[PDB]
Amino acid sequence: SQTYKKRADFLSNDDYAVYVRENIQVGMMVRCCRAYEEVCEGDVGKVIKLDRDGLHDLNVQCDWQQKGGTYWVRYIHVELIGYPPPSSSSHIKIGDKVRVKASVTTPKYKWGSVTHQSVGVVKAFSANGKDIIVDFPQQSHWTGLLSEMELVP
Repeated sequence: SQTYKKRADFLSNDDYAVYVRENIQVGMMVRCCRAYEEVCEGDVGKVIKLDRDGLHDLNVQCDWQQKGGTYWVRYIHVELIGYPPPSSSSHIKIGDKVRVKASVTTPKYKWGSVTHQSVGVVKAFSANGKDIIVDFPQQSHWTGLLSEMELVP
């Protein structure tokens, strides 16, 4: 997994912004490292558009998982995650319909009343980012390991 530097690896926002600019690509996962307007720190976003304006302009449009929608940020607002490897985590947003992957025989936090046929709406991410809380028709407030969860087609 190609690891990227964070703001703490540079002397100045300008430095770090240049690094992000040099490395960020549409499709990349990024983490918000400096809260900005609708994007809280720690929100994770898929870059959906890059504008190439001034170094500190609102050049990074992501689809933010916790915000649940798109928001433009500056380079210094994000730290690059990159292209997570196959399935290791998917781009799932609050508000998305998810289901337990068929590849999961038993979810980390048990099935409860959820089946593979259950379709739930993501309502929150755990503080560690590894878990989502999902409201299924059969069971609200169901916690799943995000890695065992997938968007419903």
